[PDB]
Amino acid sequence: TGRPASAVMQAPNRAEVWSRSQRPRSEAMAGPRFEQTDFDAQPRPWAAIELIHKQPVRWTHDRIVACDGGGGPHGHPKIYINTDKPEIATCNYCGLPFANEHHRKYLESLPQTSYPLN
Amino acid sequence: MSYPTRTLANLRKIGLKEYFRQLLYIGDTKYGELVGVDKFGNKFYENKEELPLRTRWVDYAKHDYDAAHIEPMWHAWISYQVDTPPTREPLTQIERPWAPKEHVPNRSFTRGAYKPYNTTQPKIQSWEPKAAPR
Amino acid sequence: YNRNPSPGDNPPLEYTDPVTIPAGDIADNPYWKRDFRRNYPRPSVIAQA
Amino acid sequence: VALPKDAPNPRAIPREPVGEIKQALVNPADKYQSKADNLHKYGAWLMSCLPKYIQQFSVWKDELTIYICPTGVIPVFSFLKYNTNAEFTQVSDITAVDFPTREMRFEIVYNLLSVRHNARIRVKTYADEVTPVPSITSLYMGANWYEREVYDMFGVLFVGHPDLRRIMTDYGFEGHPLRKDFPLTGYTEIRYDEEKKRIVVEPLELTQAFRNFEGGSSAWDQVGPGIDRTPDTFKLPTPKPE
Amino acid sequence: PRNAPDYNVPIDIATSTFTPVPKNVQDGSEENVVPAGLISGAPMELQARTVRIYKPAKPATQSGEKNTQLWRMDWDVLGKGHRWENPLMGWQSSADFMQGTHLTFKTKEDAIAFAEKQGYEYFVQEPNERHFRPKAYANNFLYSPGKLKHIRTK
Amino acid sequence: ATPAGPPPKNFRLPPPKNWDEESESTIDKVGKYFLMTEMLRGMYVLLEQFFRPPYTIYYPFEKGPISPRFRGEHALRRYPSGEERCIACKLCEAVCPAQAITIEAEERADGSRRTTRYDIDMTKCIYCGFCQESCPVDAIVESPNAEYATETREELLYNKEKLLANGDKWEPELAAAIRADAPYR
Amino acid sequence: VQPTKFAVTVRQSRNWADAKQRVIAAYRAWIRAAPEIQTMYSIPFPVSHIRTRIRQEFERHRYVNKLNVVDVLLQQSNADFQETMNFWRQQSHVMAFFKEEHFRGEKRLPSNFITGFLEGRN
Amino acid sequence: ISDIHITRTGKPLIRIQGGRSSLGEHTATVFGATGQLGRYIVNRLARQGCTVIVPYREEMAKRHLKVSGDLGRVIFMEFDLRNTQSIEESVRHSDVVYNLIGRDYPTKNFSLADVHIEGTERIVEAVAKYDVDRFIQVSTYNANPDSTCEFFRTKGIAEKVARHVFPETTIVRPAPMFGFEDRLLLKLASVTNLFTSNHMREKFWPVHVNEVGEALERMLYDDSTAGQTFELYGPRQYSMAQIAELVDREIYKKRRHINLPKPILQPLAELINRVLWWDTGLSRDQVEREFHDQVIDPTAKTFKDLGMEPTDISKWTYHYLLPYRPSTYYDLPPSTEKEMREERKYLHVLDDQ
Amino acid sequence: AEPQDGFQGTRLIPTGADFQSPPDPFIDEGEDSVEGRKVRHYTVNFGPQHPAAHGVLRLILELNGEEIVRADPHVGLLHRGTEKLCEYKTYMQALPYFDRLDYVSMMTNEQVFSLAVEKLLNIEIPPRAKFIRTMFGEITRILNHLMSVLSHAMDVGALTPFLWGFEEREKLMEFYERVSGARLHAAYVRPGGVHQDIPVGLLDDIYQWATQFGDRIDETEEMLTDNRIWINRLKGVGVVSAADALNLSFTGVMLRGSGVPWDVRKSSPYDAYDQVEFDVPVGINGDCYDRYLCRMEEFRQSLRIIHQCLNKMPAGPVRYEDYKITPPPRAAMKENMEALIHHFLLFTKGYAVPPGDTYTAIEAPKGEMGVYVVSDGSERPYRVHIRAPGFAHLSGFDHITRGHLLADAVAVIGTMDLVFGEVDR
Ligand SMILES: NC(=O)C1=CN([C@@H]2O[C@H](COP(=O)(O)OP(=O)(O)OC[C@H]3O[C@@H](n4cnc5c(N)ncnc54)[C@H](OP(=O)(O)O)[C@@H]3O)[C@@H](O)[C@H]2O)C=CC1
Ligand code: SF4
Ligand code: SF4
Ligand SMILES: [Zn+2]
Repeated sequence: TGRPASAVMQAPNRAEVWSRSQRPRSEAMAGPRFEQTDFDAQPRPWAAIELIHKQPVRWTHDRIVACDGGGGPHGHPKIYINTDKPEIATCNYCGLPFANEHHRKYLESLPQTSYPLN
Repeated sequence: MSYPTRTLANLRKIGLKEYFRQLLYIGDTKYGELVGVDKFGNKFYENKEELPLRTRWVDYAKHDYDAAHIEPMWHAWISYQVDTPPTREPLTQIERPWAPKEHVPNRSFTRGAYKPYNTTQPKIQSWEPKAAPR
Repeated sequence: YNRNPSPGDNPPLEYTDPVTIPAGDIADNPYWKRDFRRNYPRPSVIAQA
Repeated sequence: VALPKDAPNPRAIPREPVGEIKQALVNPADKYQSKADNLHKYGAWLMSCLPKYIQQFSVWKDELTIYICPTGVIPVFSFLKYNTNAEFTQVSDITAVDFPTREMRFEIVYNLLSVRHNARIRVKTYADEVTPVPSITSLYMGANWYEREVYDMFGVLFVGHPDLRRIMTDYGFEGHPLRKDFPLTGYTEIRYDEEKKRIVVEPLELTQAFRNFEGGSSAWDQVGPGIDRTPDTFKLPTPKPE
Repeated sequence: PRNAPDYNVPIDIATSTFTPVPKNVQDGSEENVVPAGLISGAPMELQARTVRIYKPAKPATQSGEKNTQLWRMDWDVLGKGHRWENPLMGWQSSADFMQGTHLTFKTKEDAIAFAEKQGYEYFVQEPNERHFRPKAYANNFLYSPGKLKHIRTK
Repeated sequence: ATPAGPPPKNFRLPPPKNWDEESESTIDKVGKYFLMTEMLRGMYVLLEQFFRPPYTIYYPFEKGPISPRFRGEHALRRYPSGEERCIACKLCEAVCPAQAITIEAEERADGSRRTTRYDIDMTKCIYCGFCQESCPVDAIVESPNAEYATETREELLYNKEKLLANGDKWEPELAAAIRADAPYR
Repeated sequence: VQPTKFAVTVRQSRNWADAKQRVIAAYRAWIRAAPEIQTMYSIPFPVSHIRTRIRQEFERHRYVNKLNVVDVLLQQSNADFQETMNFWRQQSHVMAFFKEEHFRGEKRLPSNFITGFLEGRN
Repeated sequence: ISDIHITRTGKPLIRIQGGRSSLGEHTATVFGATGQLGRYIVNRLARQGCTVIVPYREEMAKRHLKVSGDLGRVIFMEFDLRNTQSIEESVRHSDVVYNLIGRDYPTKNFSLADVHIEGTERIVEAVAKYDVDRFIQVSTYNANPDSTCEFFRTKGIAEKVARHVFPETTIVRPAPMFGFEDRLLLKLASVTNLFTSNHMREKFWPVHVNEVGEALERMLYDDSTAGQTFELYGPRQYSMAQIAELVDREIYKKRRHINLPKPILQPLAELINRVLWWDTGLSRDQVEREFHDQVIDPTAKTFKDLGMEPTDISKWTYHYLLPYRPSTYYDLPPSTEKEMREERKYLHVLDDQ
Repeated sequence: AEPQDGFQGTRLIPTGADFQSPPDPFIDEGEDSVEGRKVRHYTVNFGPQHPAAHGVLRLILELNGEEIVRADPHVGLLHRGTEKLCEYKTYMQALPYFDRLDYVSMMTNEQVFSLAVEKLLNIEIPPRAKFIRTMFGEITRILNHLMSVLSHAMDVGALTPFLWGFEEREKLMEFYERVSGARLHAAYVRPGGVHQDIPVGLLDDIYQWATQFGDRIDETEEMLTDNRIWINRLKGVGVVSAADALNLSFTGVMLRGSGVPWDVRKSSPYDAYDQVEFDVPVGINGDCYDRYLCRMEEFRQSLRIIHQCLNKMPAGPVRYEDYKITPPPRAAMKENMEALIHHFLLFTKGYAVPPGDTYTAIEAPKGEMGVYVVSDGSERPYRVHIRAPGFAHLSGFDHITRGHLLADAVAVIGTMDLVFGEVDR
């Protein structure tokens, strides 16, 4: 029921679904109920998965890093992240990337990373 | 309920054209200082010598004025939920590239009305029949 | 004077969440001494016998 | 605005600082032990005065419960109404509780008030699907609607009740909704049908089924057995050593 | 006629397309049993459906045994009408008015007595019990006269 | 009726007074009757109110007061980076007194714990704030908005798209309301 | 009587002879009222069709051999009778009692095994 | 009759039979559902959990249709019969399309040919473009393209157009229908005077509108009704006079018809239709229609084929006209001697009040 | 040996009829003749479609000309199955169900359920919570009496006081919205205390409203108390004697109007009512006029209590300090392991309540409100039964109205403080 890009794109900043059980917008907004409708007027929030991966890697020398979202009481419960593996460590609440400085040369060697590194 | 001295004074401060226009939408003779303008073009005013809860008011940009036309942060200000107008509100300055750029009014009774739908895939998948050849 | 300032402009840092020191101490409050829920009275039942 | 001369800004008065707040730990059950003996004595005296019908009594905090057989409902409530030391002349509430594990599944609960003595009492009897209870409408006019509610929600008959009919459910409603075996959304539902030009009853069909999170109940008991608070005047003596 | 389904039972207003055909409806003449299902107001369907009477097993994910203490009475899910996907929201619709109902009993004779009285068909699942075996910490360190056969790691 | 013990002092009323014993003169008695003095006094009260300021505000040009705690239209919020705050704990779905929330979740493509379905049936919701109280990350909140009456009931079945768009539009209010009341939460 | 029009005080039956009189008395009042019931709720059926339903309702409980259960059924009959003869019921309530006026029919269960199986459990 | 329906084009419909929340699987468009008969087909589909597309012209007119279905089941579409985009936006998702669009009088905007012939032709062409499975076209009794009567004539060509564009068209020929909100029973029972230029001598076999609506539903379920034609009529023939006898027999009022002669009434009927802005029940082609007599085609499927037995109109007059019989105390027949005697057991005035 | 003993009907159970004693006759004070002619009564339905005094009320009256013969209220038009739903909720989840019973007296409704659950929890709530709940209790009593007295006045024709007093309602509804985020259904009083503390400028704003509320009461009394039309509409109407009021289950003003000095706040003190001073208005003639005067004086005693609560408000926590019952502060929940677990469990499982049962009553604005809760030891209540004063009062409508004029029925419907969410639940 949708020709325009608002009716096909999963989000303005991402064409594709980001979970296996996610219904593609093209099939979700199809059928009789979407016939005489403005599609740009429909709610289409930006995909959070694309936005969090623009966040640069917060480098640290310490092995363990605390993350609470940065709002103090306005964030998430404080958790502690281990950066000892040679990879980008990510907060399981807010998705923020963290990496140890010991792994900077190997991470810079990597062809493509999950996070910009800069 | 304006009273003579109030209405006569506001008339002098605003002029008869403005007076009659104000009488065409709000039905009162109000005058105050311009606090600011929102994204949709609504103008917001304050006067602390008015009656309680009448010290803040909006002049709507659109003839068919609707209460949902008010920009979010201004909605808090006019409803006395905050005292700092959005013109001085730091939380209005955080850059959110995902934030809606044009104002979002209520879209009911139009063809932009929100249509709900299932956001998930079917729970069960049937076999795709493959007749084996003889 | 009335609702001035608006409650939405009350400075958040001023208000302090209070803690009573027996219940909220870090030193001398074992939970079992103030566990009045688990010390609930059983009903006292008397039959004809 | 024109302010009142003697009404200054009440927010502008500074408040004295508050420091280390200290609140003692209170067991709220302790304050009732002062009357624990008296409540047992009153229950015991009632049992002695009406031994033919009073099976047991219980005292929890300041609440005295009296447990009776259904046949004694009229004699027991007559005594609680008219006795000079029991002037429970108001029925606060009559209701029922369902216990399917019991043969007499219905527990009938009466709460009484004595304004003269500033006291309350609870009387419990039991009933079944086919075993009625005496109506107390001849002793208390207020009891009339409470018994209709028990009959409506639980299906309990009150013999001697005038005009025992439904009070809460729709006319022609089938079932007693406060039974544990009666399901939450019931059996049927209504709608307006445009062919019949009237409302029609149909089998119940929910667009979203009720989700029962009862299975999230803690796998560990969280309350424990509690504390015994029987007074000494109602505990048996013990043999001395040697 | 020896568990034959009575295709001529009278219906009531709650009889739907998902109601099973009963075998035995109460008439008030059963010996020694109160016919609650005849007077309860409950639909004919509950005398056509089977309940399960069992002690819930301890979850494999926890050691607490609180929910294994009591006897549970539960209705079996039918072939049709228990759940389906609502086309609008994807919610899960039901035609089974007993789906979210369970009863708790102190003993299974109580559960059986209630089920016989209402006229439910029932099936009693007895609880599997643990087989006792004494355990000793010192068995972690028994002397092995022969090849070790297993290397323990505390 | 009276409490046990001796009758309260002076509980018994004195005997009724006859017409003869009334301590009020005939002229006053006749005058009030024929002149309707207390009715005239009540009318005079209305004139006093006739010249007092009215309490009326001119809605929708003016609005009544609301607090940072006000419970209105639901919204889903983000972090400053734009990542969803919601991690599919299901605390709001469990506490909901009306069963208005339905949630489904799996691992996202990046392995993050996120929702795939987040619906709120606004025709089931009792606007109690329990979800907002139960949320450990401030993901579900009630906005101050109350002016969203709809033409059809289907427009009140909010899915995740509708709720995340609401959070994007209302975020500066949502942060201001959280900023003012978080010390008390 | 005294509380409202058709109010019957709840009493137990003394014996089976007492119970039978009440059951016949209850049936007699029901089938007598059938002409009034038709015109009072504008039922689109003849009094013959209504009176048959009365007998079947009494025949579902013909085999009851327990006195306490009879007292329960008698109390239900009086309650239904009062709320019918008083215009407390609405046409929707009485019409729902006639199983023919459901848009899926009156034979709401499968005739035999194979019709229910071919349609999908009825 | 089962959990599986396979449509003309093969779609399997796994259906959960039930009520409002159930899954009927069919998507239907019903043109002209805002009239007398459209409420019985829309109601039957929606309450089985089928999706019904309702194209409408006046918003306030279609408001009652939404109550039939669950949320998301009754869908409204703004439409004009001369807006092709609107017709085929209402049809491209449907597996069955009902055409109930008709009008007994011409209007300033629509001739009988414009609404029937051109109306069907745009709809039927939309049906074939999107390969709708079943296109049920509703028509009239006496539908014949060689008739002088434009009503019957324009119902004739539209049959031929529909069957040409879409050979599997199912044509339904209902006789004048009675029932709730009909124009037979209430028209006789309500208007003080009728201008009938034939002494109410036209005969026909009235059929309940409920049964026509039920029949329309039954054709959806059997694929054997495609390419067929259905004359749908009641058991016994009546005439407008004999039915008026029943009406008068039930409301205790005497019918009065002026009965102006045909050469004078017919031009007047034209004038009234061109100056009054509503259905006056009177027009030129309607005066001509009253001389015609319903002739039933013998080579057309009946209710028999659908497993139905129409009821006679005299069974329904009392039900549908009961709220129109006076019930004032002034109008009861005289008191019996039994009644005269019992009055003397009561005081008939309160003397203390 | 029941109920098989009833299978063949032995030993009928004794009724109240089997205990009717003949009165002592010594001291017991109690042809076509037109006197034998019967009088036919006409039975009129009032409501809910045809306008009534207020609410979902189908009142079926048998009349003799202008006089009431039998009064038969049909209720259940607002029966929503609240008591059954509470068995599928946690104690937290059942609390909002109490806002919607007497839905102009929300905080005292939730107060009675909190006190009953606190009693089975065996916890003593902090002193500040006690004073906040008592303070909001009397604010809610004024809100209720403003609705009750003035809408009762509007029913008998007095339009103006209803307009004046509902601006007072608007001012006090702001206090409800400032503490919670709701005008009506605050869900503010919970077992353990109150949801959150009051904002730091509320007490002074309540105080400012308090300095002007006495004048609002007085101006209401200027239109009604001495008005001869008001007196002639209320005096001698809806009389119930002190003895019958007790036997009919009448509580609150319906009981105190008949001369019985009884207030639950005095007889069984709860929260902070033992720490405050107030008087109990009591009538002597048991009529609508006495009950109107008691309610007007209750306005002044409520304001008198509120002023004492403003000055006696202590510092400290507003929620019982055990995170096994009350939710931890959000900063604690995001900071330490123990608090986060207790937050998770309280919002998914709920707190477990020790097994037992209790009947707990308060002096609600409409009279004695009680709740009977049975706990099975789990996190869901086994049984919640609500004792609504309006249920007992409306059950007495026939007793107080039989033999009286149809033109007085609106007076006694209004003299009972009747909200049908209370009556039907
Ligand atoms: N009723 C009878 O006894 C008989 C009827 N028929 C046929 O039966 C079918 C249904 O009959 P019935 O329901 O009683 O008829 P109605 O007159 O009650 O309804 C006819 C429908 O056609 C629609 N319609 C008419 N003209 C137009 C137009 N120009 N453009 C768009 N829509 C239009 C109307 O919509 P709107 O409401 O907006 O005008 C209405 O929904 C019709 O095809 C009719 O000709 C034939 C023989 C007998
Ligand atoms: S909104 Fe909050 S409470 Fe609900 S699932 Fe998301 S994170 Fe958990
Ligand atoms: S506000 Fe209350 S009812 Fe509404 S979704 Fe949140 S928890 Fe559920
Ligand atoms: Zn983080």
